[PDB]
Amino acid sequence: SLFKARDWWSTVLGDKEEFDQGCLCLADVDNTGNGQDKIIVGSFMGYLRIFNPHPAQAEDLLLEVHLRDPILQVEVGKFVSGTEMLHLAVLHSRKLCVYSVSGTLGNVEHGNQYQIKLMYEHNLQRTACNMTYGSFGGVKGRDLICIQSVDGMLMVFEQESYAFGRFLPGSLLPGPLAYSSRTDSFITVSSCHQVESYKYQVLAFAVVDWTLNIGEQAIDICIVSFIQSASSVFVLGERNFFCLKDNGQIQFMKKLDYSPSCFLPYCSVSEGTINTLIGNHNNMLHIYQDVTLKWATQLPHVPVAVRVGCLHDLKGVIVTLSDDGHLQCSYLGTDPSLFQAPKVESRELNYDELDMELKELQKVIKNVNKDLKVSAMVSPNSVTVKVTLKNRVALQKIKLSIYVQPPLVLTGDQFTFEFMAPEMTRTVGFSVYLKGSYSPPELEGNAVVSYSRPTERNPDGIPRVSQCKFRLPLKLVCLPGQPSKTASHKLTIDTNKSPVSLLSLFPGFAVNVMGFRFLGGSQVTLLASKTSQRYRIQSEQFEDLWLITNELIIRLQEYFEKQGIKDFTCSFSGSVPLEEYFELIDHHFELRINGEKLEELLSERAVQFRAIQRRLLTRFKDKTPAPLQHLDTLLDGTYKQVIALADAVEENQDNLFQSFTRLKSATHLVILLIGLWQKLSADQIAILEAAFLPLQQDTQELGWEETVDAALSHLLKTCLSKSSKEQALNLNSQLGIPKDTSQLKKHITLFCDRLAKGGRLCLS
Amino acid sequence: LNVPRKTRLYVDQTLREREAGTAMHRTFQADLYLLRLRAARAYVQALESSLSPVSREPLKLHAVVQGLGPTFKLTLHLQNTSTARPILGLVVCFLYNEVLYALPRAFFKVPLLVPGLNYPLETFVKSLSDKGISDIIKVLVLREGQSTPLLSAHINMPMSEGL
Amino acid sequence: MEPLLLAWSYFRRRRFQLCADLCTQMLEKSPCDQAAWILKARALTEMVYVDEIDVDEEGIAEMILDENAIAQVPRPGTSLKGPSPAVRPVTQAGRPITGFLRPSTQSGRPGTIEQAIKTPRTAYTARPIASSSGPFINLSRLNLAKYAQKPKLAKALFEYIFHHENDVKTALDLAALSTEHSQYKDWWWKVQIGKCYYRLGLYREAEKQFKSALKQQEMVDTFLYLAKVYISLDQPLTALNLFKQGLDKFPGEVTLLCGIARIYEEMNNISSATEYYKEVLKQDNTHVEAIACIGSNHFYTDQPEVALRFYRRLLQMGVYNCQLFNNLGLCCFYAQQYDMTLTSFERALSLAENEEEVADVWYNLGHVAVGTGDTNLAHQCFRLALVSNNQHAEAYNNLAVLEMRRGHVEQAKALLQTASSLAPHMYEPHFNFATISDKIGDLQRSYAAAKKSEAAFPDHVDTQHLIKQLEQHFA
Amino acid sequence: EYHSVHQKLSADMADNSNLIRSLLVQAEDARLMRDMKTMKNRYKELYDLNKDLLNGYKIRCNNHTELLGSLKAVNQAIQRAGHLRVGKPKNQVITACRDAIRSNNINMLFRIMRVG
Repeated sequence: SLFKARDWWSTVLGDKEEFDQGCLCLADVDNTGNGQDKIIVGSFMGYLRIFNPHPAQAEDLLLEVHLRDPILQVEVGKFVSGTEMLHLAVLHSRKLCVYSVSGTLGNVEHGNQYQIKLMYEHNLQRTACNMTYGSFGGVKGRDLICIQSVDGMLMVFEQESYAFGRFLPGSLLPGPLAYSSRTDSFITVSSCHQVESYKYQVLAFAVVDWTLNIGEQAIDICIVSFIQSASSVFVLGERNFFCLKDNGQIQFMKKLDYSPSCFLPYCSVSEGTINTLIGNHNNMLHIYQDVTLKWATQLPHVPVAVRVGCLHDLKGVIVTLSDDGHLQCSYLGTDPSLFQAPKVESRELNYDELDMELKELQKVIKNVNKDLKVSAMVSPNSVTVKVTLKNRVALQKIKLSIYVQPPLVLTGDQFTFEFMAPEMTRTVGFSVYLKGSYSPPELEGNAVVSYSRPTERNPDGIPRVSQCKFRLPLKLVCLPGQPSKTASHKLTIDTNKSPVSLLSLFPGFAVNVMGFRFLGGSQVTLLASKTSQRYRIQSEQFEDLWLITNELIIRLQEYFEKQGIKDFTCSFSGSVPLEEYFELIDHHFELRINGEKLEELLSERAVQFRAIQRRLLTRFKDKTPAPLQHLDTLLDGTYKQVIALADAVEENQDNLFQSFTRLKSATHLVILLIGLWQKLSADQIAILEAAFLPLQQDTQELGWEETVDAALSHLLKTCLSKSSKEQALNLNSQLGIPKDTSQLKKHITLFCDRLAKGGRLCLS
Repeated sequence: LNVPRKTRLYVDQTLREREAGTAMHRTFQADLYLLRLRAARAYVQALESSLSPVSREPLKLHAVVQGLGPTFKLTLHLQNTSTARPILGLVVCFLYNEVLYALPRAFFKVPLLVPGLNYPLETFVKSLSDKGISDIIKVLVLREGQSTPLLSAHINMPMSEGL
Repeated sequence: MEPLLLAWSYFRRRRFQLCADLCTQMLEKSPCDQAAWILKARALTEMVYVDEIDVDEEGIAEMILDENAIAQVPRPGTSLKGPSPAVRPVTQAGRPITGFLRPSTQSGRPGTIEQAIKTPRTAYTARPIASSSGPFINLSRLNLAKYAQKPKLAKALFEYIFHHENDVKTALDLAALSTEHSQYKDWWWKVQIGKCYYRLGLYREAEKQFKSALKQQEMVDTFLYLAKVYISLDQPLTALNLFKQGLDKFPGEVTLLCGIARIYEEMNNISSATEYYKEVLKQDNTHVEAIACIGSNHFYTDQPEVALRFYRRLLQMGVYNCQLFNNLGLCCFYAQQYDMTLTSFERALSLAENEEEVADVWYNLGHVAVGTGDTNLAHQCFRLALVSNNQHAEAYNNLAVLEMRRGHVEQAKALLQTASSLAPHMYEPHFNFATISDKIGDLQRSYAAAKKSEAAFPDHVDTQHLIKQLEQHFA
Repeated sequence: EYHSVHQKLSADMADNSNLIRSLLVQAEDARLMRDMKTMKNRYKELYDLNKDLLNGYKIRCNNHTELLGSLKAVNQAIQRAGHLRVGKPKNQVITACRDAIRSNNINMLFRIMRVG
């Protein structure tokens, strides 16, 4: 209960009504004379309600009258010309009404009625905003009323009629108005942050007695005077909290870290000081001894216009009223309550159902520790591919992407499908065409769908991924061209059958000696045999051999399958090249080293540019003029160097990418010739394809050289080596860019060698 | 020595423990049972969604993002954690919001992962929204013969600071 | 009831949507009405307002590319640029973790632009670092020379331009015209010009206006503004003297004492920051900052019961967070109150509005579990901390410790490598990696890891013995 | 007028300097991620901002020279007014003259240097 505002008589006060400051008043409007106050609340919805609370109960509400026009700032003061009895003032936007709550009694708790008599009224020309009341001047036994206006004007009534009215000099949004009696001054807070005090007789004669520029505009101003020793004036801004002297300067101030809504300096304790209590918009009350927090409480609602009063023999009860309609009298909670788990014996942990669920979950855990079909179809003719996907269960968040190769370009990459009912087919269609000069490493392309299965634990859907790969035709990258008699280098493939007419293997290219030219100019020659049974592939570029060799072997397989015969080889008994393959590797690595050099030079150029730029910025921030000392010229030179180096790095990146694609083609051919040169099955061919074809392009942290070197060192370590000395000296693996390609080449030659002797690959 | 000191709070707490030890024991055992229940629940849910970047079948992946501006460098540090056994067929697939991020290659094979080496596999994410919008990006590492991700990772892409 | 009155009363009650709306009506109805105009301006500028004092991002350029400190290598103890890392978790090489993250925290600074880029975006600030720190009214249409004549309009208009639109140049133009209209006699316009300068980059030109505003009228605002200016020029001992001057003016201000304590903690001499936070407590006793700081310090200097009291205080004052309840759980468990321990972690997991908060709560639940025994529960909690925040290095380190407890050495090695890659400033992953390496051999990796451990926690003990043994093996 | 122009130019140049610092950081990041196109873009932006800043620098330098000349003219006027009087009647003028500038009472200022 500690630091909570424990509840007393509390209520809700209407049907989505709305209140503001001035609404909650607390005095003896009944003029009993006993000291017990009575709550009075009037909304600008219309209803004026008066309560005499007792510690929910029906007879608490004295009356709940309703007036037509809204109600602003109900007050309780000697607002009648004749007697010294408290009367209740109701300020409607364009109306003033003094009343009198006379309560007559019956011979039962609920036989007593209450009559409000219209003592007098006042038509208001201007639109009223708020008001103050007090004994203006040095009068006694009277409570004159100074009402403000929304447009600045303040009009004063001498408790009977329209005394006068003067405009406030220079105000737009009317702020809080108050009246200090120890100085006989109207104190307001203008829109321009000025807390201004005007002497009464000065306004009566119409100027500013004094001003103080506080940092903000104030929400409330409460001049409190129950201490005749040292007078003070409290001003609560929307960001601060000032207590000002009577001459006009700050006596002290607090820089609140919350957003205040209401405050009330109530009765004080010490000598000179004044206790005050402020209400956050964070639902709290704070009780300061003028700067110093003495207590704090959690309020239920956002307090608007708190008050403190003696309600039914209990002095100092705090009465709060929200702007939605709540209302609550309360007393502080001063009961430190032990922090301890409730010793509840009735409520036991249900071990049966909980153990069932835990057995289920633990079963899943200890068990795991031991929907859509995709199809691609390529047209026989920039070839148009069409991908059809069909689901069994209803799926959601489907994304279909296609990845062919660097040189080949797609007219459409990504396709997004939302939810689909079960057994619904979806077709997409895109077009693939060659864009560039070098031929792609392989014509095959992939197409991947990522979808989601909505379920019970994750209704958002577990994500799954499924793929399908299509095979593109040579008619997309090649054309029939003129053959040449001799080329730089050639290889052979000797089948155990007859030399087949190249018109039957490659019918799209219309003798037994065919020539091909890929889009890019490069040309390949395919020679069938006449006496022997071997086919010869020749060109100047080792890259060029790969596509035509792959297609030749594939067409041979397909054709000899159509003839139904079952035994067919592509032996290639001879010498694995390993020498026209190393030159491509060395070209790739020279480009890599050149790129690293260009980048480490760009680093220095950028550092120079930054240093000169900081010098120039220092010269800029300085006030005094000074010669630039040709610093701008050095900056221009450095900028030219940086642009030149950036263009150089771009061109080197493009060259490196071309070299990487050509190297991919070459290593494809080399794995093919190793899988033929020895009777390698599909498993070892897959291992080789994984080890030699690791990446799609190079990055500044992982390149082809280091990766294939690590893979080959490991494959020789765990499979093809038996001496531990070499295993630890030469057969080590790292992922840092080497300074030379000799280790990679040594390992590749050693791999082919130890395969020749009879070695075989494995994984474990 | 620097042996600590104990205040009134400690003796009051020990007195409460000496007078109400049984209730504390019972309620802590109940809380431990409920905690085991909820931890097993969340572990099973993670296994279902395969959201653990650490999960026979040894692997370990975590994705680092670098750079302000519309273009971020997203490097996946992947690692085979086994005595001596490489992993041949694996592949990485990215899941993003195609209206906020433009991934060039949202799916690619991974090299043969040698046990003990951290492979940095990087990509270039690019923010497309003209207004600053930070959306998550999922990464799934999975076999090529299976459809259930071997493991996954998440990255909250920072704000664009575009132009 | 009436439009202007109801809108202004909505403004008083801090609605800030209803007021703008009734004024939008009232402005469509009448093209000539400035009361509703500036009222809507106030509402708009206060829906977004945040006081400039506690907004000190400083970006990434102003950390390296901007040099303002006079002394380059000043005496240790006079510049901004306790429990050891064996007890208190750390964020950088030093700088132990603090209570009460505020958006002005720098918590160390990077050395180069590359290091600042290639680190986590939120490792030097409470928010990810930047590169540098229809419409109601179009700023290019109004003649600030005419609104400057009317101060009632000019003040709200400047607040709008500065805090809503963030147009420092036009704001400074308006403020200059206004100050010249007031003949340089109102401290508010001086403070506003100083703020415009301070966020333009000109610190001395802002310190001038703040000093000239202090000469007009002492206010806590100007004192804190000068404190910011002086801290930006790397002058703690000037800010402290200015704060004690302000306290001589305002005898018991809480913000001034809290600024003194913040400066003492940035200089890292906690023996005075605790004294000044205790003064703040003697004044406020609900201060979240001082209470959180003294509570953390009480927890880590092996006094978790006093920290549990200090955090139960914040619980008593209506604070309801994920951080507070996880803190209460740690305190309850380590102060040996086993009845209120795990329910606090449950409320924490309930209140967590993130994926890093959930990961930290699961990390701490794994700590509770491993303190209870039953290493499997802690295993699951650390793995869940990883699932929720992949870049959680402490979870990696602890899960690798538990793995090596089981026996799987390679898993532990990989996880410790990941941890030491994510957080190099930590010392535990490096030390553990070096230890396991030395246990199996690989003295090169052991040296490369123990040296980084010594770089992270340079006063360690086991790291020194490891380095001595290694350097002895090398000869 | 010179004071106001200097203040405007100083604010503008501070804004541009902050832009240049942010651009240096962005260019460093682009260079570190090897995105050469955006790096060249950042450097083009930096070149343009530098040219604008150098133009503003020339303007501000000429304005500051003129303002310093005007200040020295004001002070030489004070000194030539006081210099015209021997003994104590000199000192007075000087003081008054300064107290006539801090208040911008130019007519009374001239009356001090006219009769004393």
